[PDB]
Amino acid sequence: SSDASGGIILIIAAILAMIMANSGATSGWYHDFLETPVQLRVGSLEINKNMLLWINDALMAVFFLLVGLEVKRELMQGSLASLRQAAFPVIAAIGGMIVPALLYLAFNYADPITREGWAIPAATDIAFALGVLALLGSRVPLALKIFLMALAIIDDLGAIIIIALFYTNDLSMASLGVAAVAIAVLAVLNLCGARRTGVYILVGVVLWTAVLKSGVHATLAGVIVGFFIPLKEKHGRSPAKRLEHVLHPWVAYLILPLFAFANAGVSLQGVTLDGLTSILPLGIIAGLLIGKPLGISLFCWLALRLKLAHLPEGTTYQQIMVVGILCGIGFTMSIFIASLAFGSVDPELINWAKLGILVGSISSAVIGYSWLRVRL
Repeated sequence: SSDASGGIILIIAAILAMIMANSGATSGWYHDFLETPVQLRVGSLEINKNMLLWINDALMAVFFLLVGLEVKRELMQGSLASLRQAAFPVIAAIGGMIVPALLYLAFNYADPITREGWAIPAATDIAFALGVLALLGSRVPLALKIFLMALAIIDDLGAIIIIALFYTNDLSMASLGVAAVAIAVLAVLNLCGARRTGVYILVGVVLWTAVLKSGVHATLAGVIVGFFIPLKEKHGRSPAKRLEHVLHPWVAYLILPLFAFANAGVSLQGVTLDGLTSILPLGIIAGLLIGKPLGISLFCWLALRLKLAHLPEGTTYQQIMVVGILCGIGFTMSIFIASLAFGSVDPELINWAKLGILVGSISSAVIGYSWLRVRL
């Protein structure tokens, strides 16, 4: 219905971006504002960081809040509560984020890219992956869809975490502390049984503001909240279930899209960089431009290597391998994980990663779409 009305209004953004980016008439204002200093200060605390940076810490924070919510749900209720319903998707994604890496990483065991591999081609645009799957009538899914979504999250929410530990936490003494009292309140707050979901959010923004010197952390705060916001329908209704529902449209229509308008505007012109000028380029491009379509050759080795005692789940047999093809469109999710990887560190080769994870992305969005149209 409206589960694919976003994938379109999303791609529209990406396009609108490029246009803006290479326009020459706008390529100026765009890149200009998108990287201006912006100091925000509330009373005595002064926070200074670049436009984009704020925007992303804000957007992916909200986005991952919703992700947090859902992963809790699936973990405590539906699609993943039992170590029986889990086993497959977990084994499916724990693969889904080690083959792409160990393909790209081993494609680039060189230097200021070693950090790049570790992820980038891991995240799958869980928003786009279900978008292209919806343009397909309605027969076959309803158990296939609720499956894909187990990877995307596990793989994405995975990376974000692996990356939070890999980093030498800028343990700003104070902040790290506030983050604790806040993260503590969140608990006592859930313990004493508070369902006034308004609170939880504000504490969160505090926690978020605290860990605000390391993106990946502010992002994680979202998740941390979506994790504490009450779930048991004990009340008579669930505060989380409600929130997750009002947020859904907004993220898929405003956020996700908006986020894509800020990061997908990759500049190709100037240096049109002909064909091989892209693939040719070290892994940074080919590596992650392939770590993605060749990131399917993982389930079909990890999800299939499950001929030991792990059921498909009223699936569609070999029609599962077409799913693992779509988890090759890390689109925005990667673009994000890419900014995390570079963005503030050597960021000129970031316009490359964008291209790579954009080519490899589309060239896996149809090379996986059609195959799954003739199936029915």
